[PDB]
This record gives sequence, C-alpha cells and structure tokens, in this order.
Amino acid sequence: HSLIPVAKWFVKFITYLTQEILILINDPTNKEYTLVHGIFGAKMSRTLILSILNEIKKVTQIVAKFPETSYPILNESSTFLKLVLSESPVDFEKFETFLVDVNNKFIALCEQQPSQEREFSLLVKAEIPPEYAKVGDFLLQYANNAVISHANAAAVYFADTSGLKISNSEFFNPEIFHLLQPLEEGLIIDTDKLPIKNRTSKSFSKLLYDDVTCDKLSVSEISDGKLKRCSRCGSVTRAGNIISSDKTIVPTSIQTKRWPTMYTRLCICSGMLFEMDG
Amino acid sequence: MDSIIPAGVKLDDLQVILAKNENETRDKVCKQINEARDEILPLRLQFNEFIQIMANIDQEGSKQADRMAKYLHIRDKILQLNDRFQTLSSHLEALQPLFSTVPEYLKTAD
Amino acid sequence: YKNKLTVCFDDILKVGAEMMMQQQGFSQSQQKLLKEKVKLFHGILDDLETSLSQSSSYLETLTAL
Amino acid sequence: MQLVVLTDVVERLHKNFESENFKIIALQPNEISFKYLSNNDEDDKDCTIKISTNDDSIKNLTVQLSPSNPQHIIQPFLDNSKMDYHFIFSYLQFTSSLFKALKVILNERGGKFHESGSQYSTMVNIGLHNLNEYQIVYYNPQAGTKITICIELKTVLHNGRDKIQFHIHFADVAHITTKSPAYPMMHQVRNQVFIRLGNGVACDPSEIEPILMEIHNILK
Amino acid sequence: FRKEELLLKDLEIRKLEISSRFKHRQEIFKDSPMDLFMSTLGDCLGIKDEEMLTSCTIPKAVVDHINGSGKRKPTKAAQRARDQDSIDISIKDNKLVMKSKFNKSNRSYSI
Repeated sequence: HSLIPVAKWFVKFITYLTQEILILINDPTNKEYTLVHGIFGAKMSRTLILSILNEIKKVTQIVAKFPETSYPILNESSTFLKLVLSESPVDFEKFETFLVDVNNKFIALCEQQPSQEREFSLLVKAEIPPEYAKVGDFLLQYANNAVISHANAAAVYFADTSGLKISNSEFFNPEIFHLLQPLEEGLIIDTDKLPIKNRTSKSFSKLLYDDVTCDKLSVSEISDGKLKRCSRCGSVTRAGNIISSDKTIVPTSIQTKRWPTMYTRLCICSGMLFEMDG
Repeated sequence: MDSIIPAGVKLDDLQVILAKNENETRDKVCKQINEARDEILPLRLQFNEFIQIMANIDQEGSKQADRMAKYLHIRDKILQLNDRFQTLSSHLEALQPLFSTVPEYLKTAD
Repeated sequence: YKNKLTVCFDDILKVGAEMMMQQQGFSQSQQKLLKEKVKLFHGILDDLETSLSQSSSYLETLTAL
Repeated sequence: MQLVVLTDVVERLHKNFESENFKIIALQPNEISFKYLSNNDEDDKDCTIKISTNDDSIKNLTVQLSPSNPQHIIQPFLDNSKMDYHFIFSYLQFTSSLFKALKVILNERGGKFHESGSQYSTMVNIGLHNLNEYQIVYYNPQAGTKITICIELKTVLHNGRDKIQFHIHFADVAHITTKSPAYPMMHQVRNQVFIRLGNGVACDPSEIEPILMEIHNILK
Repeated sequence: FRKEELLLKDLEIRKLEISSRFKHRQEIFKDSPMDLFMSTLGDCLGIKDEEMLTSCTIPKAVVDHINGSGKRKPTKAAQRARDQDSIDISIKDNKLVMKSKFNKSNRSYSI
C-alpha cells in the first residue's frame, strides 16, 4: 500500500520529459530547455529505468501468479498496482522501447568516432558538443514518431506535472531565494541578519510535499513536529517515524515500522537529517 | 392546444388561409418563437448551475439534515427540468404543423 | 430532436450510473464520457436554436412573399 | 461615498487596464461610460458599468456592452454569474484582441451589398458554452457541412508556472476523413498550421489577432 | 486477534449485501432512472427506506408474490430461493424494507 504514493511521482516524472519532447520540436533553438538532452544521454539511467520496468513486470507477474486469497478485502492494494500501470496516460511498453533504441544508436556512434568527453557531456554537462551538432538533430526527429504516436498528444501537453520539486526555486521560499550579502562580506551568513519572518527553519522551505515516499503532507503531520529537514539540499521528510492511522490500509492503533526507517539519520543526498524545530 | 393549422392540408391552401384574418396566427407564432428563444438561454444557465451544484457536493456539508434539504432541492430541480421538457415538447408540437410545410416546399423546389 | 433531448438527460444519469456504481477515486474514462456528454448536450442545444432561428426567418420570408 | 468608490474603481481599472485605448467618455453617478477598445466613434461607449452604491461600497457592478461592440454576446453570462469585478476586468483585457478579431470576422460577412453576386453559402455565427470558452461554427445549409472552431481557456505548465492560453483547435469530433466534400479546406488548414502539437494551437493573446487572421486568410 | 477478523468479515458481508442490493435495485426500478438515482444516492447517504419518498407507484402483484400471504401460497422453490439470497426483501405499503442481519445498530453508509 505504501508504494502507491511513490508510484504517483514515478508516473508524474516520465510525463515531464515526454512533455518537453513536444515543446522542443517547435523551437529547437531554445537553450533554456537543454536539460532534456542530458536525461536521455545518461547511459545507466536508460538501463536503470529498464531494470525498474523489468522488476515492475516481475512484481506484477508474481502478484498475478501469487495473489492474495485468504482476505479479498486486502486485494485492493494489489489490484490498484495493476490499475495505475494500465491507466497511465502513456503506455510503459511503448516508453520501454524508447530508451532501448537510444542506447543502441549511442553505442554505434562511439565506434564511428572515438570520444570520451561525450560520456561526460551526456551525464553531467547535459549538453551535446558543437562538433556533434548532427547528433542533436536526431533526438528531435525520432522521438516524435516513436512513442507519441501511441499516446494522447493533447492530454500530455496540458497535463498537470507541476510540483515535481525538481528545481531549487520551488524548494526554498521566494522571500530568501536570492543573494543576501555582497561577496566581499563572505558566503556564510549569521542568523541575526535574516528577516524576522525568515529566522526559523520552518519558513526556509516549502512544507507541502514529502520527499521519500512522495506523498502529500497533511496538517496533522505538519504540526506534530515529528518531521525532519536535510541540512544540505533543503529537503523535508517525515521518514523514520510511525505513520498515522489514516495513512494505513485500515485505521488502527497497531504500530508498524515502515521502510522510511532506513533514512532516520541519513538523507537522500547523504546529508544529515535533524528534528525540525517548532 | 388549439390546432390553428389543420393536419394534412397542402402548403398552397395554408398560404391562402394565412393571407387573410389580419395575421392573428402570425402574432401567435411570433410570440411562441419569441418565448422559445427567451427560454433557450435560462435552460442552459440553470443546467450549468446544476452541474456546479453536483461538482461542489463535497463542500458546505456538515449536518445530515443539510443533505436532506440539498437533495430534496436537487430532486425538485430535475422535477421542473422534466416539466420544462414537457412544456418545450408541447411548444414544438404546436409549431409542428407549421414546420410540416418546410419539407414539402423543399422537396417540391428540388 | 425530441428524442435527443430526452435521452441526453437520461444518458447523463446513465453515464453517472456506473460512476456511482463504483462509489456504491474516479475513472478517467467515465470523467471524459461525462465531459463529452455535457459538451454534446450544449452543442445540440445550440444546433436546435440555430434551426429554430432559420425556420423562423423562412416563416417571415414566405409570409411576406 | 459614491465618489470615493468610483475613484477606487478607476484606480483599480488603471492598475488593470494599462492600454493606449483606455479612456473615459461620460461620467455619471449611476453609470460608467468608458472606452477601452479601438472603436472610432467618440460618444459610443464600448463598456457600460452601472453603479449601484450602498452605505459603504457598490452593491453590484453590472457590466453592460454596446450592441455595436462585439462583446455583447457574453452579457447574460456576466449578468447571471457573481464573479469578482477584478477578474471580469482581467478577462476583458485578456480577450479584447480576440473580440476585435471576431469583430473583423463578423463584419466581413456583415458588409452591405457590394454589387457582387457572391452569395456565399457559409454563414459565421458565435456558439457559446460558458465563460471558459467561445466557439465559432460555420453554417453551410447548401452544402450541409459544418466548420467548428472552439477556443477554450486551458492551463499549461510553463517553467514551473501555470499559464492560461487560448486553445484554438478543431474538436475531437472533427475526425473528418478524406471522403468529405468540404474536407479540402479543413485539410489545407491542418497542413498549413498543425505552438502546434498536431491538433491544438495555444497562442499568446498579444499574438492571437494576427495568427487568427492567418487562419482567416485561408477562410477569406 | 478477533477484532480484525470480525471487521473483515463485516466488510465482506457488506460488499456482498451491496452486490445483492444493486442487482435487485436495477431490476425493481428499471423504469424510473430518477427513482434509481435518488434511492442509490440516499442509501449512499445512509437514509432508511421508510423516510425517503417515491414519485412513482409500484404494482401490487410483486408485493403479493414476494410475501405470498395472499390467496396464492408462496412456492417452496421460491422459499428456497429467498433462503439462499443474503437479503430479506419485502415491500410494505409501496415501500420496501432493508435491515442488516448481523449488526442491528445504525450502520452509517455515508462516505
């Protein structure tokens, strides 16, 4: 049951990259949307998603092979897992072949001309060197006919993929998201110089969504003071604590240690997690 | 109600009848088409209001008697909806003999 | 047109019949079915209004001629 | 109190109607006669706002539009809906260019006798669903064909922010095959137009009026 | 841990009761979409059938046959059929009666 909130962000993520495909075709000269090139260029990410799609098939096959029979009421979580995959706006099988074909084409190009900077460019720079300008044109042309032909073009463009918490501008509050002191004064800032409403860790970030299980944060979980913040990336998560009964399959007082207990002390970015002050 | 235009009468006979009587039936049919035109819009407005009520069913509800009142109200709403459907059916069937000449005129002019 | 207006309000309840059946989240197919039903209801209302206006104009022009 | 509320309304309009065509023609205690469109007539009020004042503020700001003004077709929806006056002003300023373009389109057909026997079988009329969309359908009784162009207000995510743009496109019913007698002109429009994703065309209101005429150039 | 067992048993009983409920409802009031809509919506609210009002009147033949207390005796096959069904169904004065067989408390059906 607890995997369902994670899967919502999993589907919400693949739609953002597919949305950028349609936008980039009309205007290939827009430099502000060059992030789409690097994401597909990463070599392990294409394999990593394929592995995720592989285990998703294995899990669904195993669940179909070994369903829950003693209690039909408990089949909702298993059934919902099948439904969310089928009801996705873009078919996973069509998207699976999309990344597979990119890997093969990007391997033959290495044999055509030996180069090691392109591996760095596709992973870190998220750009294509000017000497390989012809390679960039291939991504625009081929992506249109491959997967979009089996999906709703109108729906994906207007789909609500906002709130992915990808950019830093939507992590910290807009009041403090700017340079506060000149470079001569240094980079570290004493707390006393912060604005009065911005002198606490509660006002530093957007405390709306969770970062580990990708679930919406209710008012009860905000006010209990049991949530944690990462001192490195500004992430906020209530991991490592017992979840409320309303988030369980059935409201009950039984305490279960959920998987968020892995990140009790270490954040996702190897940063330290601390109890958020109230 | 009243059948000003007899059934089964030809178009030319209706033209001859219409040419006289100082257009009392013309006034009646003009009033009928005017009220149909002025009725078309309020039906759309109240239908949109019903859609808005249905969409906002999960708001402004805290007591069970509130549900009694609201759903009795909506059942009454569709009650006058069916009543208005019957009234517009009567209006169109009243003008049905008048409209019956149009297919004959079109097929003769073909 | 007489039957279309009757069935459309019967179908909007029929379209919802399966919507509250599961209720007795929401499926996207049922939501888009409701959307197309309401938009076609509006469209046929507009078409009937245009037909009434054209028939009326024919009425005055034939009465004048 | 009437003068103070009128001054507040005027200040809010100036904050929200920063355009070169904004002007006030007649000032009355019970009504407002101001011009914000490109109408040439000096005494013709493009928008009429009736003043119903209470002990503290205006009870209701009813928007009335001149018959010559092409915006008069939205009058009943404004009348029956109690929306924010600032939101109404924002919608008017956002759709003024669309109103001017559709005014040109309707005046093209509404021209008087030009001594030409070109009795076109296509008539242009405005279809209306609600305040969120405005629809144009071309009636051809001679050919028995329809040309529907729907313009909706759909929100799209742009750089982490949601924006509202005019969704000028052909409806999903317009899955017209190659066999239709009138299909040539829809197909030409599709080939020469279809931000284009194949069906929809989202456009900036500052640029809708040239592009719509580009669509209308094929139509005319 | 009998508490969770009885909760899940009650849930299964509820779902089968709802299944029988709508399969019977779709046929008893097939002629009136209004009546079906308002009945299922009121039962979603949790309204007892003795309080809500009906626009149409049902025939008395089904009322006589469902109980059989009239001149015609109920069929023994009909007795077995009503025994195998999970819901006791009967109509009193143009209105049917619905009562839970396991829980006699005010079972709220509201969502």
